[PDB]
Amino acid sequence: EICGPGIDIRNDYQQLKRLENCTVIEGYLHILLISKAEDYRSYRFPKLTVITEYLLLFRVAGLESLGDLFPNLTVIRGWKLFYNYALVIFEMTNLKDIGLYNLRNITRGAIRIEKNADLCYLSTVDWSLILDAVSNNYIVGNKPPKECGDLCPGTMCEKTTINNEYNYRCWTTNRCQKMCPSTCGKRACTENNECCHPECLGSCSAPDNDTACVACRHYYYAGVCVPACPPNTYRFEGWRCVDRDFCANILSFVIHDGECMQECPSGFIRNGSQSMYCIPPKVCEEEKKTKTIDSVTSAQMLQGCTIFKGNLLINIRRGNNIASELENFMGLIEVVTGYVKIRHSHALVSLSFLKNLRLILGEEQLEGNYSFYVLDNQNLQQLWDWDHRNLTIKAGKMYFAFNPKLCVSEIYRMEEVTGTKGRQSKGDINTRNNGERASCESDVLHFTSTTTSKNRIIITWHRYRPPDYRDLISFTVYYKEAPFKNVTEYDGQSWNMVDVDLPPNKDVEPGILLHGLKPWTQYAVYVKAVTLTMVENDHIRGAKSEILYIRTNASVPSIPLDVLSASNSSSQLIVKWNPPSLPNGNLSYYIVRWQRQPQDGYLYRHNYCSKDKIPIRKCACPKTEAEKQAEKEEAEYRKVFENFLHNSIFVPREYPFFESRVDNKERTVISNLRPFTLYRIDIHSCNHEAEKLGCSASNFVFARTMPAEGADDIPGPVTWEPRPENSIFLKWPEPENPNGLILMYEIKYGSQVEDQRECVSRQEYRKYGGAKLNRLNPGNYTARIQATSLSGNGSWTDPVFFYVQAK
Amino acid sequence: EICGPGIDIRNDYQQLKRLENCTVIEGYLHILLISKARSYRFPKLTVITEYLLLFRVAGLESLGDLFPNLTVIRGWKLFYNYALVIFEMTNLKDIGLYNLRNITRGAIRIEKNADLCYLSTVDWSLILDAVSNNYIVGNKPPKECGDLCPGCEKTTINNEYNYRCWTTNRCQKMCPSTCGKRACTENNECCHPECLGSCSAPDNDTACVACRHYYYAGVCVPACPPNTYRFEGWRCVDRDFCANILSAESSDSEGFVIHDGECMQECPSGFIRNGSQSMYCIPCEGPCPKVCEEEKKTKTIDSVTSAQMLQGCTIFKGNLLINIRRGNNIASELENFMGLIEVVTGYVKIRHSHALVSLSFLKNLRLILGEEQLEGNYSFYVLDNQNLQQLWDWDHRNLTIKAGKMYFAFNPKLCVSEIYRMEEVTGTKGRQSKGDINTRNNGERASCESDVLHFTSTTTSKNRIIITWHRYRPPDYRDLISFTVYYKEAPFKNVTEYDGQSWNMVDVDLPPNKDVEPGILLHGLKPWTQYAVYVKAVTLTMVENDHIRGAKSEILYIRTNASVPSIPLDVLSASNSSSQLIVKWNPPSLPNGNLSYYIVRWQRQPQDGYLYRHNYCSKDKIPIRKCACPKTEAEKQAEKEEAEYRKVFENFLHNSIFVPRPEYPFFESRVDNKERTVISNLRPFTLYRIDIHSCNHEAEKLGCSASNFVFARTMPAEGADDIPGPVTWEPRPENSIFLKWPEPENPNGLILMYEIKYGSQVEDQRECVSRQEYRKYGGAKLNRLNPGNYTARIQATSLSGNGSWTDPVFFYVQAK
Amino acid sequence: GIVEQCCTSICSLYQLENYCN
Amino acid sequence: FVNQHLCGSHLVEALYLVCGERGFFYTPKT
Ligand SMILES: *[C@@H]1O[C@H](CO)[C@@H](O)[C@H](O)[C@H]1NC(C)=O
Ligand SMILES: *[C@@H]1O[C@H](CO)[C@@H](O)[C@H](O)[C@H]1NC(C)=O
Ligand SMILES: *[C@@H]1O[C@H](CO)[C@@H](O)[C@H](O)[C@H]1NC(C)=O
Ligand SMILES: *[C@@H]1O[C@H](CO)[C@@H](O)[C@H](O)[C@H]1NC(C)=O
Repeated sequence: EICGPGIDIRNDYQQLKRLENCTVIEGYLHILLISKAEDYRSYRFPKLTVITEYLLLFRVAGLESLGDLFPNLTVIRGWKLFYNYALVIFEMTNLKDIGLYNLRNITRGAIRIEKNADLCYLSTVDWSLILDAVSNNYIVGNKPPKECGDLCPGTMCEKTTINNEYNYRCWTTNRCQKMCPSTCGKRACTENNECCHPECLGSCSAPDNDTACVACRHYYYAGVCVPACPPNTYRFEGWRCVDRDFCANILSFVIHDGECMQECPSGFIRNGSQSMYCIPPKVCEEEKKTKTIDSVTSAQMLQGCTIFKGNLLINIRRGNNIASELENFMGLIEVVTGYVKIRHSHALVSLSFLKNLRLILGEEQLEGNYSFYVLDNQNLQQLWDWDHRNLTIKAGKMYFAFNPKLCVSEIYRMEEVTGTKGRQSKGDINTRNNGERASCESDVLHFTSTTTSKNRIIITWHRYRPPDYRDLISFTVYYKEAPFKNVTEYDGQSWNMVDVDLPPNKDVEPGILLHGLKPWTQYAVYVKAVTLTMVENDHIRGAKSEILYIRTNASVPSIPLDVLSASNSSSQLIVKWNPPSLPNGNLSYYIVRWQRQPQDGYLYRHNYCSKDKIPIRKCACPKTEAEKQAEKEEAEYRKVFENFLHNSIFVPREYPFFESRVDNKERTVISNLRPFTLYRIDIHSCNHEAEKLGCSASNFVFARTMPAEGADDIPGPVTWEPRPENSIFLKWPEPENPNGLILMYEIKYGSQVEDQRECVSRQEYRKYGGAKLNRLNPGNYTARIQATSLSGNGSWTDPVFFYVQAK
Repeated sequence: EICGPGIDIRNDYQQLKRLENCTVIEGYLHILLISKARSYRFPKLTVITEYLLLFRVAGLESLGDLFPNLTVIRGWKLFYNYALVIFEMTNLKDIGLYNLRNITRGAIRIEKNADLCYLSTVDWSLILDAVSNNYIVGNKPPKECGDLCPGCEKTTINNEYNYRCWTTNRCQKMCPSTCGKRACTENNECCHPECLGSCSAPDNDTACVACRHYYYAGVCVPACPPNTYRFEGWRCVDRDFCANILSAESSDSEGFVIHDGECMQECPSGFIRNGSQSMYCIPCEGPCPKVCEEEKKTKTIDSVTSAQMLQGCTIFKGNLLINIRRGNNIASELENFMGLIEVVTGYVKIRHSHALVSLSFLKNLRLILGEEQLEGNYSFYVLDNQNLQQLWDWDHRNLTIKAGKMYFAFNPKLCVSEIYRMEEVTGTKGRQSKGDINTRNNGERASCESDVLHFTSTTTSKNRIIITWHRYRPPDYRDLISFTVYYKEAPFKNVTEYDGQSWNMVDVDLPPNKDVEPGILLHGLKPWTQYAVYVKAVTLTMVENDHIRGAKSEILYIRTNASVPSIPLDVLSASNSSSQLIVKWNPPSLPNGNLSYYIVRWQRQPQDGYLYRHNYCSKDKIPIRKCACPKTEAEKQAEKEEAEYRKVFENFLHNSIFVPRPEYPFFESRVDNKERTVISNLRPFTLYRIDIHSCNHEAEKLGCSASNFVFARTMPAEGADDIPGPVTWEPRPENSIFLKWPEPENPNGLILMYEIKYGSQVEDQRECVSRQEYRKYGGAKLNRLNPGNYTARIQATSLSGNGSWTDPVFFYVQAK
Repeated sequence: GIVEQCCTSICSLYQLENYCN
Repeated sequence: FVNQHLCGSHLVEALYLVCGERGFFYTPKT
C-alpha cells in the first residue's frame, strides 16, 4: 500500500495491528507508551520497507529488540525530522539490541539514542557506512560500555576500522552487520554481495535491474527507480511523482516548478483562471511573541516565508553544518517586525545564512528598549554586515557583550552601516568584553633596537604618533618562553604582561628593560599600544608590533650524578653515573680520572699478633601544613650553597691521575689495574661550551679491585733447618705480589696431630725471613703455613716434616 | 685585638693572613673556595662569637693546623640553627680543634666531608646540651675509619664506653668530677665559677680565656656593674661607647640604644625610639608608627616584588594602584608585605587585578583619608577585576573613609548587595548616586542568593569521619547535577570560604537510590585535630538566571578522636656515677591528646653467654674494603552542558506526545612534668633495657603507647676489678712453676683473661690466661724456666678495661 | 505544552482527568 | 500524584499512575 498521513501506534500492542498491511509510509511512525508490555512477540510486520519521515519509539516497555518488529525497514528518508533527528529511540526501558539489520541508508538526519538502560551494541556498528556526518549523531546515557560486552556469533564476522578501532561489527548477538564489499563503490548491492543498478538504494532483489530496487535514491514511479521522474510527473513528498488526478483530490492544492505543494511560494501566487497557476509575498503567522529557534524542526516551520511578524530568539547550541540548512528555510526572510536576539548560539560562526534580511522594525523591544541584542556567543567570529549588503534598523538600541571571538571593530563597522551611533553608552558597545581574541586592523610598530645579555633584554620601538597624540595612554609589552616558533598571541593569557609609559620627553623613543630571564633561551616579544577606543570608533587606529624572537647569551653547568663504582673482575673496575642536574646547555661528554691510593703504610706498622680491641658485639593524598613548612626549609637550605659553587668556579682547562674522556654513554670501565689496590675515581661533567668556559666539578669515589685468588699464597716451597734447644727454623719465600699487603703468617704443627698454633708477625719475618719454633718436645713433627693478606687468608702450605731428638 | 664584623676569606690563603693579630672575632667566619697556591698558624684566635663555616677549602688536612686555641663558639646567632658547618671539605681527614671546650648555642652539622674520620670518637654530650639535633651524614663510613688515637680517658657513650679523642695525637681533655660543673685548668685545679674554658691560674677571675656570663676590664663577672651595659652578649661597655658607633650605612642609619641594660643596633619588637636620636627605647602604647613614604606620588604594584618594598610599613603617605595581572598565591604574600598598612592618605585603586578574588590581604586598613580624591571626588576605585568576589567586608571588620566617594565597574562576580552592605558600614551611606556604582554589569554572574543545606547526621572516628545531609530538591529536579564538599585542618575558628584555595575537595555524587540521604566518608585524617567542613551543590544555571540558586552548609567544626599516644623520641641516656643513670628524651611526635605524663620502665638485661665460652687469648678480626581530582575541565562544561542538552530534548518530546481532549623483674615509675629521671640503686656495671611509654589523658582508657627503647650501661666501679689478694706460687717439674691467685669478688661485668708478666732480671715474658683456664686450674703453669730468681706480676682484663697490676710476686727456679 | 502547566505551575487532578480513563 | 512540581521521568510515571489503562491518547485522527 502507500499509507496515508502518519501512523501513531499507542495505548496497547493490539493497536499496532494497524501496520499489518502497509509497505511504505508517507509520514512519521510513532510507537509510544505501550505500558502493558505483555503481548510483546505476538506481532510481526515484514511489509514495511521505506519510511519517508522520522521514526520514533518511546517507553515501549515490553519490547526486546526492533528486529522483531521491522525486519525489512530499508531506508528512512527523513524528508522531515524530529528535532534534527530522523530516528529516535528514547527511554526504551527494556530494549536490549537495536536490530534493523537490513537498514542500509539514512538520507538526511542524524540519530539520537538516549537513556536506554540496557541497550548494548551501540557504537559497535560503523555508522559512517549507513549515513554521512557521524559527528551529528548523539549516543549518551546508555548502558555503560564495560558492563555487557558486545559480541557476534563465533566471537568469524565482517570487519572494518570502527573509528580508529578494528573489530567485528554487530547489529545483534545473532546477526552481523550485513555489508557488501567496497567493490560496488557508490552502487547498491544484493544478497551474495553483487552490485545492482546505480538507482537502487539499499537492498536490491536482482542484480542490475531497475525494477528490482527496493527503494529509489532519487525518485520512484511506476515500480521503476529513475534519477529523474518522467516528464509530466510532479515530484510529491520528495520520493514519488504523480499527476493532477492525485494532487487535485488530496484534502485541502497547487502546482509549481513540477513540485506538488500545499501553497504557492514567494514571488508566485494563485491565479484564478485555473488552480494550477502559481502565477509570478509569503507570511508566517505568530502564536507566541518569541519564536525561539533551536533546531531544523523548528526552523523548517518558516520555510518560504518572506515577512516574519514575530520575535526571533536564536539558541543554536550544537551542529556541525546547521548553518547550511537554516539558509534554505530562513534565507528568504526580508522583514522581522519585532526585536532580534541571540543567546549561547555557540554553533554560529557567521550570520551569513540570513541571506536577505533587510529590516528590524523594532515594534517590540527587550527590557531596556534594545531592538538588537547579542550575548555570550563563544564562537561568533563574523557578522553579516559586509558593505556589499544592507541592514536597516528602524528604531531601538543595540547591545553587545561577551563576544570573545568577535573582533570589536566589526561591530563598529556594522555600527557605521546602520548609522546608529547616537544611542549607546560604553556598556552597550564596551570593548572590555566584546571582542578580545580576534585580530585584524593594526598599525605596525618597528623595533628600532635590541640589546641582549646573559640575563636581561633591552628593546626599543619607534614613536607611535596616532592621528591624535592624546589617544595613546601607554604601551603594553607581552613576552613568554617560546622554544619553537609555532606561537601565537592567543595561546593563553602564560603570556607575561608588563606596562610601560611613553616618556614625557618627545625626543626619546620608548623602551623597556626585561630582567629575570633564563639564559640561553628563546623568548617571544610583541608590543600592543593602548588607545581610547571612543568618539571616532574604528578611527582609533590601534597598533601591534610583530612577534620577535630573542635568545639571551650563556654561561656554565653542573656535574656527574649518581657516580658509583664496583669491581667485577681483577684489574677491572666498572663505573656508572648520570647526567648533571642543570646542564644549562648542550652536554657533550664526561671526563674520568683515576689514581692509586697507597697500600696502608699506616697499617703494616701494626703488630696484629699483639693486642687487639674486643669486638663490642659478636589519587594523590593531600599534604599537611607543617609538612609544607618543613619541605620548604630544606629547600632554602639547599639553595644557600649553590650560589657559592657558582661565582662561576671556572676550571679553565703518591701517584698521578690517569685520565680518559667519555664519548657517548654515562657508564665506563677501566681495566688493567693493580689487583686489590685501592683507587680513586673522579668524574667531571661537560657541556658544548665546557670546551671554552670549563667543565663542571667532580663527584668522586674510591675502589679496590678484585684480588687474584691464591696470589697471596706462598709462591714456593717451605724449607726447614734445625736449631739449638730442640728448636726448628722454617724458611719460606715471601709472596712477591700481595693482595694489597702481607700482614701475617700462621703455622699449625704438632707431633702426631698438628695441634700447635701460633701467630707470626710480619716484622718477625722481615728480621729473619722466618721464625724459630723453640723448646719443642721430643718426637717427630709435621707443619703448614697460611700467610694472611689484605684480601683474606691464603692457602695452607705443603706439609713440613721435622723431628726432635730425645737424646 | 678584637677583630670586627664577619670575616670572609675566599680565593687564597694569602688573605687568610688577616687573622694574625686579633684574639676575638665578632660575628661569623666564612672560608670559601680556597685552593692551595702552605703552613699557617693562628694561635691568637680563642673565641668566635656567632658561628664558623668552611666549604671546599681544598688542600687542608685538619682544622688543628689553623686554630689550635679556639676554645669557645658562643653561637649568639646561628646558621639555620647550626653553630658549626663543615661541608664538602674534600681533603679534611680530622676535625682537630682540640682546645674547643664549649659550644654555648646551636647544633653541629658535618656532611659530605668525603674523608672525615674521627666523628664518633668525641663525647658530644660533654660539649653541647642538645645532642639530638646534631646531623652527620655521608661522611667517610666510620666503620672503615681507623680512629686509632694513643693507646687518656673514656666515657659511657649511650650503650658503649670507649676512648675519646679529637685526633691521632690528642685526647678530648675533660675535668674530673671533683670540680663538678665548674671549669678547670690543665692540671685539674678547679677554676673560678664564673670562668669558661681553660685557666691560667686557679680560682682567679682575671686569668681566664673566656667568661661564661660577661667580660669587663679582663674580669669575669656574672652581671657587670650598673654603669656598664651588655654588648654582643659577652662583654660590657659604658654608655658613651654605644653612642660613638654608627650602624651600617643606610637611610635609617643611627646610633645605638640602651634598653634593659642591653646595647642594640635598634629597639626590640614591642619597643621603639624616642626621637632624640635618643638612646632610650620606651613602651609602645600599642602598635608603633612607621610612616613610610615614597618617591612617586603613587606607588604602583605590578606583582609581589614591588609590594615587597612596603614590607614593614604601616602608614603609607601616598596613592596606591594594584595591577596584578597574574601570578600564584599572591594574596598570601601581600598579607605579609602590605597587609599591615593601616592608613592610606591618598586614594586606593585596583585595575586589571585578575589575580585577586578577595581584598582580605589588606587586613588592618581602618582609614582612607582621601587627600587625593579623583574626578567626582572618588577615593576608592576598582575597575575591571574579572575575578573579584569579596571585598573586605566580613561581619567581623569595620572601615571608615574620611572623604571621597566610591566607584565600581566591570566586576562580573560581585554581588551588588555586598557593595550595598559595604557602603553602609564605611559611613558613606548616602553620598553616592545611581550612576557612580552601577547595577548592570556588577556581579551579573554571581549566584547571589542561595538555599541552605542541613547536616542531618555526623559520624566521627580516629582517621575517618562519615557525614550526611538532607536531599536538596531545586524547583526543577534536573537542575541539580552533583555535590562538592570542602574540608581543611583548622585549629581555630577564624576561617572563611575565601582563604586562598588551603581547602581540599571531594566529589560526592547525587544518590543513586531515591530514599537515601547522601553522605561522604572523609578518610586519611589524624586524631585530636579540629577539621572544618562545608558543602555546596553544583547546579545547572542556564536560563535559570532567576530560577535556581546554589546551596551552602555552615562552616561546621568537628574534631576527630583520641589515640594512645605515640613513641617517645630521641631516648638518650648516660651514667654520671655507678649505681645511677640519667635519662633524657623528647616528647612523642604525635600527642593524640594533651600530654598528661610519661611512664618509664627498666629491666636488667642479662649479660651475654656468648662472652663466657670463647678463648680470646686465641682469636682475631679483619680490616677491609672494596579518589582523584576530576575537576580538570570535564567538570566545568563537559558534564554541565551535556546535562542541559538532555533537559531540552525531553521538553520537546513530552510537548509533542501528550495532547488533551478538547631473668629479672620489671620496674615502673612515672615522670611528672619534664623529660628527665635520675634512676638510683642500680648495679655498678649492669646493662639495662629501658622502655619509655607516653600516656595521655585518654590513654587511661585506650592504654599506653608503644615503647621506644635504648640500652644503657653504668660507669664501671673504680678499683673493683683489681686483684683482691696475694698471689701464690708452687714448684713444678721440668723447671716449671705453677701460680695460683684469687679472682676478684665483684668484677666489672666479667673477668675475661689474665696477663702474667714475669722474668728473671726483667719481666720480658708475658702470657695470656683465659677465664676458663683459671676455672679448671685456678691459675697457670710456666714450664721450662731457666734457673735463677724470678719476679712477676699479673693483670686481669675486665670488660671495663685492664685492672691494676698485682703486688710483684717473687719466686725462683732451680736447675735441678 | 503540558510542561508549562506542570513544570512551571502546579497540576492538580482537575487539570489531568482530560486524558485519563 | 504529588502536589509538587512534576517534570520529566517523574511526570511520566505520575501520569501513568493517574490514568492507568485505556484512557490516554494522542490522536492522529485530528
Ligand atoms: C489488510 O488487507 C486486507 C486485504 O484487503 C483487509 O481485509 C484488511 O482489513 C486490511 N487490514 C487493515 C488493518 O487495513
Ligand atoms: C545514502 O544515500 C544518499 C542518497 O543521495 C547518498 O547521498 C549517501 O551518500 C548514501 N550514504 C551511504 C552511506 O551510502
Ligand atoms: C521602551 O519600550 C516601551 C514599550 O515598547 C515604550 O513604551 C517606551 O516608550 C520605550 N522607551 C523607554 C522605556 O524609555
Ligand atoms: C586566627 O587565629 C589564629 C590563632 O590561633 C592566628 O594565628 C591567625 O592569625 C588568625 N587569623 C587567621 C586568618 O587565621
